[PDB]
Amino acid sequence: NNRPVYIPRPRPPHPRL
Amino acid sequence: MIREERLLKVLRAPHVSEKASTAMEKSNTIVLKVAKDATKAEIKAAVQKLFEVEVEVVNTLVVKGKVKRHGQRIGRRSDWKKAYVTLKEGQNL
Amino acid sequence: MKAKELREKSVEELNTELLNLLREQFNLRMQAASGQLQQSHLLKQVRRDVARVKTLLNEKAGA
Amino acid sequence: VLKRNRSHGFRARMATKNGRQVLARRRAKGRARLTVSK
RNA sequence: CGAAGGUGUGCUGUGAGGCAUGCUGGAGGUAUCAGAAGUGCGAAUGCUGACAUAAGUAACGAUAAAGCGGGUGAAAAGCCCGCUCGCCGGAAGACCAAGGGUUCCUGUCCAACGUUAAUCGGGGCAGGGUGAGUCGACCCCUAAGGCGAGGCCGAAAGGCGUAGUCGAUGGGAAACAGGUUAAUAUUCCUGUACUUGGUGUUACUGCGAAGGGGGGACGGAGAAGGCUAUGUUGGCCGGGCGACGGUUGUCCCGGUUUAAGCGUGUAGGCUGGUUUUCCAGGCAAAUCCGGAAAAUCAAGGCUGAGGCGUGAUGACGAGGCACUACGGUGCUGAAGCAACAAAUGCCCUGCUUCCAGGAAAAGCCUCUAAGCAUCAGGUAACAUCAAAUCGUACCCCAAACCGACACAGGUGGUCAGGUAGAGAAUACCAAGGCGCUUGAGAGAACUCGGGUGAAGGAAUGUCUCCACCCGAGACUCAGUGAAAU
RNA sequence: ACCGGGAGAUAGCU
RNA sequence: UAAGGUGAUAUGAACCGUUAUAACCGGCGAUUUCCGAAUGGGGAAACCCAGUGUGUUUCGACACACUAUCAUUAACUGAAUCCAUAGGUUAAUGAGGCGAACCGGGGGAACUGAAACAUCUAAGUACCCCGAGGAAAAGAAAUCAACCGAGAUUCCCCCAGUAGCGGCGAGCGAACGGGGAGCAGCCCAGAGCCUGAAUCAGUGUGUGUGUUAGUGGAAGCGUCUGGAAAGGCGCGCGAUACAGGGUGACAGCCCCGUACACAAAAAUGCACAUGCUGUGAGCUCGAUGAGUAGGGCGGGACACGUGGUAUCCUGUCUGAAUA
Repeated sequence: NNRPVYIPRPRPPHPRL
Repeated sequence: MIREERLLKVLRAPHVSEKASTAMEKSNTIVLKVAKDATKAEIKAAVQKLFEVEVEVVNTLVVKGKVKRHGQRIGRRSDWKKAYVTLKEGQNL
Repeated sequence: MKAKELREKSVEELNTELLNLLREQFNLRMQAASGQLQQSHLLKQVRRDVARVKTLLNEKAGA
Repeated sequence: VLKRNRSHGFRARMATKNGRQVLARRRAKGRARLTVSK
């Protein structure tokens, strides 16, 4: 299984998540 | 004869979902991923050879890949084909 | 394990190729898809073994 | 889409030597989308 | 124990400049002498990035418009549900064409955005969803059209063009009723069946074409009727019984459905057929087509409305009821029928006439040429198998498609109701779709003062620990916050 | 008409 | 070479191996989906539709190879008339396209200068098409020169803005000659003599050289500042190696590197020897290039633009000699 996708560091105006 | 190896290769992986479970429990069908071509006769023969079960009819469909934006870069997932193999009154898995 | 099957005859190596294709490959892919597979290097090892067997078959048969 | 493909398809370009030159210039310029297609 | 760069100060020279130093800076700079510049900027309506002035002005995103009660949320006028009120209702309603690509729906949070806010969103993030013998594409044939083996022409190039080969915007094989997910359904199921074929059994025949004919086969208009979809009248069933008069009464409401196929095939028109003979031509062959003669009878077939039943003791169905984990499932099933009118829908590519005479080929059809003529070959009935592949989500007269902005404009056809009204004209309405954007300084995070504020008093709230309100500091209504200049 | 080249055409003119 | 790795964004889970088949680089091989000259046919690129021959789990349906054109060659068929020809079928050889510039050939402008503009220039330039080449073309006089002299072609500098051409305007602009890089000569048109006779083309072996992986390869410590020193101070060393990069501040002596010395199982281009197939020495004589030169008509290159205009070619009409 591959849950981890390694989300990258986003932009200063990025989705708050 | 490479018929057996082609039949082994055509099947890639099963598909698990609420709709798949409902179909299995009600209509007695198994939905599973198949090769890009995965012609009906070949997939039926592969199912018969591997699962040693009996089937009524097999119908397949093409699922277009989704376009997702990772970071600032877009990308479309590879297209995959899924087939619904309908088992007869006698099924094992 | 590269020269073990090099001296084998065509029929027996073809049978070994069929065994590798049927067992240890379909079961491994099904387990990986279902999420029950804990070790993934088996897929790579079996794929490399199948490729080696195919290469040996091509080298022997014909030319 | 049918008219676009028939009027600007690579086959239509090759049908005349001019389209072959256009394709060669496109390849030299290294444009990712050589022609219009699905 | 501090280079260049940047920020200030004091001196120095007629000047372009030079020296020393505090501060941030952080590892390069470079004395004097000689040489080249992409060698010095204040303008060329100069070019690129950024920012003030007007400009916190212009409208508020389509004149149907929303009000309230509750659920969530920290907060709700626009989020969710419900009750009211207003609109389109021949479109703003329902489908597909094209055009887009997952915008469809489940969960998740408002990173960023939505002409305010939005907890919602077609937003942002993960997971599902598109199932094709009967749908469409696909494929057989095709003209508009092209392309073009040989070749003709043509400085090269290239153009023309036969055999042919491509294609539809056309003609060809076939499906519907019901049920069915948050998202698919005619491809998911429950049945009815209908078509495509080859092979295997049965019976033998006369089979057999880049050949013959029909057929395909095609214009406008007019009476239209026999009907049907559709509606209304009755009609039975179920309820019911009436908060402001009467309303157990011809009182009120809701339903009273028809499949695809199987036949039955009727009104219809069409032209006459039944038979005997001969024979021109269609090249060729034909017995096929037809032409002419003759006796006979008027029958002949054509598809065809509708119709009946079969399908079908069809599913569905008034409904209320058992739970209602309160979204729905389940009990099932009463009536499920007659008459009228009536379609611009069928018969109908009909009929009739009108005129200039209204594509093409293939499919489909009998004889059949050669050839095969015990056979092969085909039909008839049975057997089996399979019907390749592709799209099937979603918007589709629209927020997702074409429109420079969720741009006011459009976007092919298709179904497109009831009442009054002749009028797919209007006005209002059923279902369906809607209400298509407003009003914010919050006093928020926080800061301070106070009317004051549970108690002890030294811990009058200044504190154990208090909060409502008011005065102020705190984007203001928020948005196109452009414009020439 | 548009696109690339002659072409940084020429311009007694701003 | 080898004790680190499963290429990176980009960590993680699970694994190989550490003295050798962990991993990496290289040479030789295999596979190499579809479109792409596309080549079995079609078409809207990654798509659709077939025939033929090879062998097969339910006839079911499969896997492999072939199925375009031209030119030539070989074979078999093959009308208008006997023969014949054309055409038709099978097999073999080579190409069909792409690629930045360079060569030749066939075309070929306009803007612009002359202060305008038609001759001219711009210019045989931009651009278009065809050919193979690694260079291409051309190349061994029917040349100059002047009656003194050289014997291939190409390129560079003078000759040389000279002579010349030119609405004698703008502009174009050589040739002879001298110095340099490099110098290689021959073949057929025809008979006889001796006949592998040197030089070459196509293939194996051996020697030397270079690449495709690479190996070894010297030398500084303590103290002060200071985040850490390669910086300051002290005394030492390598150097056929202070040319460069990294290393918490500027490193010869920290590492990778550099000078230098080596390395190749396998394929390689280059220079030779040794093996095989093919054309092919010299001697005697003759032959020695015909629709060509030249001329008439209109033009292009030679600086030469038709002027008194030399030379070649060009489409057309004519057109001899050959020592």
